[PDB]
Amino acid sequence: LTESNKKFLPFQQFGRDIADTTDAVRDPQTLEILDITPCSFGGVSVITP
Amino acid sequence: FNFSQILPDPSKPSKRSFIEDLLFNKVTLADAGFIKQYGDCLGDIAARDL
Ligand SMILES: *[C@@H]1O[C@H](CO)[C@@H](O[C@@H]2O[C@H](CO)[C@@H](O[C@@H]3O[C@H](CO[C@H]4O[C@H](CO)[C@@H](O)[C@H](O)[C@@H]4O)[C@@H](O)[C@H](O[C@H]4O[C@H](CO)[C@@H](O)[C@H](O)[C@@H]4O)[C@@H]3O)[C@H](O)[C@H]2NC(C)=O)[C@H](O)[C@H]1NC(C)=O
Ligand SMILES: *[C@@H]1O[C@H](CO)[C@@H](O)[C@H](O)[C@H]1NC(C)=O
Repeated sequence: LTESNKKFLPFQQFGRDIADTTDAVRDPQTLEILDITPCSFGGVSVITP
Repeated sequence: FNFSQILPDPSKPSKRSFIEDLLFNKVTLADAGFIKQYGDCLGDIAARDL
């Protein structure tokens, strides 16, 4: 969760991606916008003789 | 015969000719970098393109 610069309109609560997954949220206690980025992942290759 | 338009150009950082530069500029790649490396995608800015 990171601080974001998305200009949320006051009636808007969530942000959505192309695949309709949530990309940004509004914190309920403090009205601020948080970007959601998935944690670091990748492939692992083994190079051996 | 004049082959300066197809022989490599040493002034360019990559040794490509004039015609090869035109062929590379005319084809619009979506993303030819392949060097995103997950560090570019940490920041969610609208300049990030797909
Ligand atoms: C074999 O063929 C080559 C290429 O055809 C001839 O070499 C010269 O190449 C340049 C282009 O590389 C010809 O055009 C002139 O370019 C000058 C600027 O060049 C820069 O930009 C080009 C990309 O366009 C780069 O490749 C180059 O490295 C430079 O970074 C312009 O300033 C010139 O303008 C002059 O002429 C025009 C008329 O065409 C006038 O209107 C202008 O006012 C100005 O006077 C020009 O456009 C150039 O014509 C080629 N010839 C010469 C003599 O310089 C080789 O000469 C040729 N060799 C043989 C044996 O045939
Ligand atoms: C709930 O949290 C907000 C944010 O600090 C605060 O302004 C508000 O007073 C709180 N309400 C209650 C009932 O504690």
